[PDB]
Amino acid sequence: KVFERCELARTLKRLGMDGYRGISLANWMCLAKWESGYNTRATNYNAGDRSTDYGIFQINSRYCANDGKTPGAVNACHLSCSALLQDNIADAVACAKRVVRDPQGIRAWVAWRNRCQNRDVRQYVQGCGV
Repeated sequence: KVFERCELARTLKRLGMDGYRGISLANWMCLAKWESGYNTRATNYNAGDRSTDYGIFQINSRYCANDGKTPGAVNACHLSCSALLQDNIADAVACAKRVVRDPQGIRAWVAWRNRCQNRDVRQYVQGCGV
């Protein structure tokens, strides 16, 4: 599913993302925009550490597969990785909320640091009535 921008801004608002952990709605929109272009089915393989990023927020398999040995130290999600590719984003959001509490917060995603941080994020929500 590829979300239209306001449709996603309103869905994220309804799910409790606005201000979650002090993270603004415009920041969550900016992230999803750069990470997946608002596509739920987006997947990205990391050759570097033999891991896969799933869905709208490009959440790492560490959180849904949970590497079977030498597990880093993450706030794993209570779902299988496939749950991160479905049309209804609720599972995905619940999982992103887990992720965000990890020691890197939103700085965990590089795309956010490069494309969103200190940048005008307003644009992503303008005229969505959120």
